Amino acid sequence: KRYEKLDFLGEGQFATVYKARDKNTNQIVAIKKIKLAKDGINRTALREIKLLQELSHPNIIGLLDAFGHKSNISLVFDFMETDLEVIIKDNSLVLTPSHIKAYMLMTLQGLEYLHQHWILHRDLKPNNLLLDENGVLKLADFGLAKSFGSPNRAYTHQVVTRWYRAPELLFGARMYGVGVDMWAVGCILAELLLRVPFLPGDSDLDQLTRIFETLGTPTEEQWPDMCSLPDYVTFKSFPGIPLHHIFSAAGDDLLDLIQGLFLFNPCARITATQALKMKYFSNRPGPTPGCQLPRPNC
Amino acid sequence: ALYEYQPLQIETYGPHVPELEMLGRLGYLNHVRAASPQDLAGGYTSSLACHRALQDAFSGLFWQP
Amino acid sequence: MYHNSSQKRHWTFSSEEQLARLRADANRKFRCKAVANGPNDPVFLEPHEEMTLCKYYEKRLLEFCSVFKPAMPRSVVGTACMYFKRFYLNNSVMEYHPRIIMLTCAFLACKVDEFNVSSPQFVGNLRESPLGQEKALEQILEYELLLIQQLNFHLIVHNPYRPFEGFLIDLKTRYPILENPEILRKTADDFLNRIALTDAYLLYTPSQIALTAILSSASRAGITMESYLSESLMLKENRTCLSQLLDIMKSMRNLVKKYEPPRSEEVAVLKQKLERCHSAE
Ligand SMILES: *[C@@H](CC(=O)Nc1ccc(C(=O)N[C@@]2(C)CCC[C@@H](Nc3ncc(Cl)c(-c4c[nH]c5ccccc45)n3)C2)nc1)CN(C)C
Repeated sequence: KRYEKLDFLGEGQFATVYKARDKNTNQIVAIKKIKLAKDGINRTALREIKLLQELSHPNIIGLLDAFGHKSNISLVFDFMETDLEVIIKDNSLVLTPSHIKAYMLMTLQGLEYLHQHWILHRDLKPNNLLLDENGVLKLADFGLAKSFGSPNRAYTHQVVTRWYRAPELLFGARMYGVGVDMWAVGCILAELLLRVPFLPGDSDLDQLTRIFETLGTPTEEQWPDMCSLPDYVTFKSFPGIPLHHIFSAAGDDLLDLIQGLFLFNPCARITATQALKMKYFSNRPGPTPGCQLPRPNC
Repeated sequence: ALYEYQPLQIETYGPHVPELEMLGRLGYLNHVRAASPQDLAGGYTSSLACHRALQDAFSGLFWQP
Repeated sequence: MYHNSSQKRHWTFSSEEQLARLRADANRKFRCKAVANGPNDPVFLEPHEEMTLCKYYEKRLLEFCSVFKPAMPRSVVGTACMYFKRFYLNNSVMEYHPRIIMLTCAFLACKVDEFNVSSPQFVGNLRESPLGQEKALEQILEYELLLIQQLNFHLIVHNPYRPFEGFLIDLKTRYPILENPEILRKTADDFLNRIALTDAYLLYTPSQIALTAILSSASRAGITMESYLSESLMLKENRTCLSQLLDIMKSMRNLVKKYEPPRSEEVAVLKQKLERCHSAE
């Protein structure tokens, strides 16, 4: 078709992504070609197509095109210059409070829109937060996204890359709401603060260990029905490190934000709208205007 | 320089949809099945089903092409 | 959600006369192909004959979906039926045979509505030999990208069924005049099926359809629900809106009246005609 592959950008599990230029127009694009053999077109290329044609928001990635042959399909996006994980793991970059405000703002606005249109992203992590060269953060990788609010509809766990996975999804909850994106937002905040993965477990039970070590093991008071989740195994009453001991550079505004994001009760966990109306975002200093956000020159 | 909150203003083209937390007082939730504990524990309430159903009913109701 | 959807935006049309102009050009476009590929011969279907064929094969699409095992969401079926309708707005039944495309439509819809069934259990619902069942799979897989291309990759379909449950929540809550609005279900559900056989799904919004179904049921039940539309939907206040809604719900009742099913005799002869296009071309 009308594109010339310029550069290989990476592999997902389900696809391999390349920089192209579309000969018609000065969009440089990330074509995500899917990899394969009698099930038809990949259910993950469809999942991204079906969900992204409907949504439109500056903090969600814009699907430009799709194209293919037989069972093999390309999805085409605007090429984003960078991602949030690259920024986090760039030792020369300094993330001021305004910078952490400006990324967390854009994530929550993208995610407010997404939840409004009844979709959970379910794979939030810093590499799935792309940042363009005008400094707008867009959610990307819609390949595991699902609509919610349907009672008669079982969902799966094993959504989210373990480190950003919410404890109800580690307890293998079948039904879940927007809390699964809000936890991941907490885990991404914590990682912008610390510059390392907040909770890097390497089994699903080593993840519940590192959650409960750090944030305390939930009581029933903090999570009334935890107990009825299928995989609910009881833990040692880990103390929890107080959040100002973990993020000692934080102010009580930001510690209220962080705290709301890490509530064990997925019902009491602050929504993206609740989060945007917290004093943290309206307080001084103001979020860095996207133009001034730090650009990694390699 | 401060950010200021302002809600998403999205034209739904039909009646007013009652607020999610209003649904239990406005009495709507008597007319959906209760979420069971496992669903509640995962963050899934009957209000979410009810809210989406009501929004589906009122979306586009007074639109014409 | 419906109000900013691709369905609203590209796939809901201003009248039946717009639809006929699409289908007329879909048949015409083909004839230039088959005239270049081959002559204004009698082999070709007329647009009304294709409409009979699409009406016939849409009832076969519902058969396949009603007898399907595991089971099937109405969501999936409605999406399939919608893809079937939408396919045949800009494509001719003499280029893409509706028997194939109805199974490409059920197949794509099973995936898009995230309804889990694999290629063997899928074609295991075709009443054919394992030779025929696995021949069907080759044609389903060859056409699946073509289906998606002709849908413009608008794969989300807003069906009347969720709207319909919304109005039922509302009527039980805040129109206590109708002491049990549940009784309106079967009749409204029956009316929905009939509305589905017409072009209504390309013309009215999901909510307008669900509301027409419920009110058609109430009127058939000897119940007046003027105070529901005026008071509860707050068109006692906005007047021009109450008329426009009634003009929409009455234009829909006309469709379910001025619809005639496929005649078996016509269907027999039309299948004959169709297969002489498909042995060729
Ligand atoms: C000096 C040298 C240097 O370091 N240059 C670099 C390094 C990295 C990149 C780059 O292209 N980075 C990525 C790969 C980071 C992730 C996002 C990529 N852009 C993109 N845009 C749209 C989509 Cl849909 C995607 C995408 C979605 N999923 C994936 C998975 C894997 C890969 C891509 C994916 N990606 C950009 N550029 C330059 C630098 N000089 C001094 C500037």
